[PDB]
Amino acid sequence: GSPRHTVPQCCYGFCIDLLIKLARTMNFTYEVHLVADGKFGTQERVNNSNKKEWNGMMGELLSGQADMIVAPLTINNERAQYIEFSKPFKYQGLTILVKKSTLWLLVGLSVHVVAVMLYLLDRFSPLTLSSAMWFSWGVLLNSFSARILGMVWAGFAMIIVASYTANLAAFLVLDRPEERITGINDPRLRNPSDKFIYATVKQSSVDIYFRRQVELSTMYRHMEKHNYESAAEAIQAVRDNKLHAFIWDSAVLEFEASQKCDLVTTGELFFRSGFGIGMRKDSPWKQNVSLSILKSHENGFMEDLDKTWVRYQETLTFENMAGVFMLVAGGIVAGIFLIFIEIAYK
Amino acid sequence: KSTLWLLVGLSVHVVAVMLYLLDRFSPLTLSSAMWFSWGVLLNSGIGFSARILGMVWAGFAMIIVASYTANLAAFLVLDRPEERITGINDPRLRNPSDKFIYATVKQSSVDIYFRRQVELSTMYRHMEKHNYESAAEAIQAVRDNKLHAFIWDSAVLEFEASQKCDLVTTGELFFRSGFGIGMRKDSPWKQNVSLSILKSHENGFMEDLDKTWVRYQETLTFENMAGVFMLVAGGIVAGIFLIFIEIAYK
Amino acid sequence: NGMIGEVVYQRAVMAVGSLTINEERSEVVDFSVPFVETGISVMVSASVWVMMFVMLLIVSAIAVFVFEYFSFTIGKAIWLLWGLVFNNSVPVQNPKGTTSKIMVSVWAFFAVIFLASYTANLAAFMIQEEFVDQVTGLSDKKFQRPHDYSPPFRFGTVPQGSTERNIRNNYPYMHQYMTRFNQRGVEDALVSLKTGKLDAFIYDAAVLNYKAGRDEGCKLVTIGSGYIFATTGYGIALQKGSPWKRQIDLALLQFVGDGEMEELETLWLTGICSSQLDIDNMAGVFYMLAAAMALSLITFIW
Amino acid sequence: NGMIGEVVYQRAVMAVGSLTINEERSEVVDFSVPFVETGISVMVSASVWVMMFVMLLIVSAIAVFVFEYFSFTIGKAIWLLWGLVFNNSVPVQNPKGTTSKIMVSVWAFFAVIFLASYTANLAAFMIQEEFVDQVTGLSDKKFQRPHDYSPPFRFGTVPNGSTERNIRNNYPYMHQYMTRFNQRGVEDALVSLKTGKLDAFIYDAAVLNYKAGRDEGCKLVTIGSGYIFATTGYGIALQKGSPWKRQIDLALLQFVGDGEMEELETLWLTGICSSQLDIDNMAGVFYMLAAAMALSLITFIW
Ligand SMILES: *[C@@H]1O[C@H](CO)[C@@H](O)[C@H](O)[C@H]1NC(C)=O
Ligand SMILES: *[C@@H]1O[C@H](CO)[C@@H](O)[C@H](O)[C@H]1NC(C)=O
Ligand SMILES: *[C@@H]1O[C@H](CO)[C@@H](O)[C@H](O)[C@H]1NC(C)=O
Ligand SMILES: *[C@@H]1O[C@H](CO)[C@@H](O)[C@H](O)[C@H]1NC(C)=O
Ligand SMILES: *[C@@H]1O[C@H](CO)[C@@H](O)[C@H](O)[C@H]1NC(C)=O
Repeated sequence: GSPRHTVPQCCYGFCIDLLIKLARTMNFTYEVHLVADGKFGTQERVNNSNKKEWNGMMGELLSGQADMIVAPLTINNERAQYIEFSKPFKYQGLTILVKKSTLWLLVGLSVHVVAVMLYLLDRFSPLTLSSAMWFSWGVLLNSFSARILGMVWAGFAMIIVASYTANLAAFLVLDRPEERITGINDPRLRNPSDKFIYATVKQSSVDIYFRRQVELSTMYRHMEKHNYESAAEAIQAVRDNKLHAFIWDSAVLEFEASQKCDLVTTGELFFRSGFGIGMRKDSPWKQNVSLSILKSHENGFMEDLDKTWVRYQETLTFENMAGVFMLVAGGIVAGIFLIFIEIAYK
Repeated sequence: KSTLWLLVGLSVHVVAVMLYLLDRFSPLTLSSAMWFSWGVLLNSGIGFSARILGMVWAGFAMIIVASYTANLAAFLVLDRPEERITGINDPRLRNPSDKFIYATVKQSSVDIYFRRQVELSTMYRHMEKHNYESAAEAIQAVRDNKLHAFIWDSAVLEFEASQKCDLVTTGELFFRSGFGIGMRKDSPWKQNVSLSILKSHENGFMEDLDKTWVRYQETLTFENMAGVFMLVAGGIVAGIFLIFIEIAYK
Repeated sequence: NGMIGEVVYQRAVMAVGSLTINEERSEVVDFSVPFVETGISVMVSASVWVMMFVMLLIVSAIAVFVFEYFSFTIGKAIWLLWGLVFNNSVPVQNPKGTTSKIMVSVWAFFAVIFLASYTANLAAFMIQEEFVDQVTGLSDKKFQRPHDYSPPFRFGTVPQGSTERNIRNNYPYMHQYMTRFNQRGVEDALVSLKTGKLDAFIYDAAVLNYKAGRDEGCKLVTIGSGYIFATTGYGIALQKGSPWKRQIDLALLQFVGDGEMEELETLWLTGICSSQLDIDNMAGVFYMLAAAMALSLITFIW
Repeated sequence: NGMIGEVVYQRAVMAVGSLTINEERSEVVDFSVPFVETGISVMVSASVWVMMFVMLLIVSAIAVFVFEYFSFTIGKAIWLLWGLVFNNSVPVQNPKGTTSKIMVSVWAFFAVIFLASYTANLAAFMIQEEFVDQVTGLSDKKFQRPHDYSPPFRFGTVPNGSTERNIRNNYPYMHQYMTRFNQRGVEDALVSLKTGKLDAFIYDAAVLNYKAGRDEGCKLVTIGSGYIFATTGYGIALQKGSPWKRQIDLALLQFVGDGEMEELETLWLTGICSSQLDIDNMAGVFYMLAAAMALSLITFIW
């Protein structure tokens, strides 16, 4: 994305203020900079000489270009196998980001038949015609021999509106499409397809964590299709539903849910680990940093930084009666037209 | 395998009298207008701003009765008495209690199967104080609710479920094994009959044996409102007794 | 052919892979103890009325007693009775007796609790969703003539397998009906069940059970749970007179006795798992309106 | 003394058992990496009415217009209309105009579907399981003083513990108030919370989570899951300068990223766990009817 553009800029935030804090703790200076290319770093062969290397922040750390990684690095096994880690300052896991009549008209034709047959039943065996018509108006919605079948139809009308109340409460209350995934334990994602598009950040710790486990191998052959550079591109791709799910940490997705109310996490939570500080080998800057982080944990300064960024956040009945509402608003014109008919007839 | 309604009743007994007083103050009248208020909080039953208060009271009628439709949906529809165990993965049997009476035949295959599995040691502590000798004694004891669970093969339990409705099994199925023929040592009858057993499996003779014994098995709304039904059937005598009191007045 | 020929011609020592067991295979080679329940499988896609009648007679008799007490409350008050059940706002009668007002208040509270309990009844009936299978078993009326029902449908198997041989042991005519309905692949038959190219399919139990577990959307539904089926079991194929038979049998039956086989079944097998339709209630509506016009035709004689 | 006294003074090699991590321990020992998130914890036991009112005025205006076509129900049509919204059917009036009858029938259909949607709204409100937290963090004003609020309550800790040292290094006045409210046993505080001899309790997170996950009835629920809290971890304590640190840490981090740690969490932790009440809505009912009779007493001035 950059032909040649490398500038100084203003950087701030959570780990920046943590860096200012332990810079206040013991006295030292520093040089804050960023990575050349936006990767955490994975153990990967370069395809000349058949040799493993690291890239990203770890590739700049081991090459001497960097000496301390104050950044959200995910502690796992293999990254601890080469360098030393302090105790983690943030504890979280992993989760998934997603984006979160006809027969009545037949009964109306039936009562159009019923009103005619009841008036003919009253006509055969002994303003009255309009009286029985207005009786049919009062019966078909429910706002002596024919009145027996009329009250039978009133029982029909109550049992029909009872079934209508029951299945509307069904359709919008009880049953529900499974919008949730139930986490990593979804059997449909075990053998996925083009309808479940989900992946991870390219060369992140999620890649190694899903490359290790043998019961998650098939998804690893699917999530290698859409590996993304930044998490912002993942938010952008799920934002237009080009994806269908995303695998990322807890507090970052909770902050994005506080940003955007449609970006919603899911129920499950696995891989309980912690963001710590990426450090070098045996160095005199090892015990001091862990003691200072633990001193920041024992007081509420971690909770103060939560108040800065982590804790910091940012029916009505018009759904199926919207068309009914428009029909009620439009029927006033038909009633005025019937007033025109009643004027023009006399 | 009530009180709030009484408070609403005393409330409307206040409401009808004070609304009739307010309608007299804002111009057999008393009993007829009280019966009109009876028709207000109920259906019609009988043939100026105080009526506005009355129609406001009409709204409260719905927020009674729809609420009466609401709470029974919390009382019988969604809730359920926890009478299921859902198989071996219940921590109630993993961490037992004094009333969780589960056992089997003493010195059966279930006992060795739970004695080998050391993670099932805890249930092995229970049944040694609780096991029986025959499964029919276990059926008789669980009919009198002296048992509370019974680890057993599925055929006998599903057959007794077809016998009696209260005998209810569960869903999980562990140690999926086979019932076969116990044989002696090296003998040709280990071979011949085995093919004969397979000769029974290839045709529908096992299906016919299932039809003889295995496959062949053997709303109303009166849960707790039957007392209200008895109240409706019995209040007629007291009502007509009050009508005889009204005769004694007239 | 395949594995059995490699065992008989002894270029294969044993066939540990998944293998059905029937009579002629048990004749030509020797098997192990079973380890999984794998048969075959088929894949497809009163008094209340009496007591309310009694209470209606009670209310009518008390209405007669109201008319004898203290103006058409003789027998037409039932038009008030079964009209105030439903709250239709239709004018019926203005009662002039205190007995009538108290009895109609009791009946109104009874109708309120009856409609509330009927909403609860509709909720409990809506939660109870039907799950039926039209084909009962291998002796189906569909399995004798598909044109006896109005669509003549089709159902297939895998070719040249032990399932076809067991069908030919059961019925050669079933094989004659199935001969024009053969196909090639397992997932080919799966997609044919998806896009309507095939209606039912017959194979072994656990394979179609797992394919129903991985069915995207619980769409294709099995029939039964292993009741009307062949009920055989997978084993381990060994040569006749091989010394490894008893050791493999004891090792397998040791592997059953710790739940490790159940753990492998948990790992590799996952058999998981609303609109306006009241056709039973509408059929009752049509039957009661037919009874209503029949009663009107009875009353037309006067 | 204790675990630290046995580790530092070289009568043991490592501390495998459950133990917190704080500053002076990290001075005297060198901990491993943590493996379970175990901080600290505290255990205890709008637009419908306006537009519907405007449509009500529209219906009343059309009733006035039907009177202009054609008895005294000019302003009394509202007492018909909003009285028949709820369908309790107060006897009001029988309309004469045909367009008025069609309008009343359409509005009655709207009222029937409105009450059906209101029953569905009550069912959807009945779906949700709401939780309450009378104390929402360690920085509560209730914890500042039991005289600040009207019931003087109590809160328990454990003696000679790391939680007491964290309180003494973070909140000395809270340690002064905890000095009044000390006790000894964990199960003693459990029985005091069940019977009611204790109100609050302050300890680590996962221990109280496991005590809540195995109790019958599940009265004791925490406050969140460790969000306004210390948020540290349990690990393994070793001697300063032991060569086992790297190997133990690599073995633990291998045990994390395979689900085997999750399997042990399944093995040793349990993840289990109303009536008719509307008295808030009832108090709203009584207060709105008192406001309505107050409005009637205001209108009585003429
Ligand atoms: C700060 O730096 C000065 C000069 O190097 C040094 O004397 C002092 O000890 C430092 N403060 C601490 C305690 O780190
Ligand atoms: C592998 O080697 C080729 C040689 O042309 C080169 O493209 C690159 O170093 C490697 N592949 C990639 C990442 O394109
Ligand atoms: C913190 O830093 C100083 C720097 O010399 C060093 O002595 C030690 O690592 C830490 N403090 C102590 C324990 O002196
Ligand atoms: C079955 O028993 C008969 C008894 O004569 C014997 O001939 C045969 O060996 C047995 N089965 C076979 C076919 O091996
Ligand atoms: C705490 O330590 C002191 C040391 O003397 C001891 O007396 C006291 O009983 C201890 N309390 C408990 C129960 O931890």
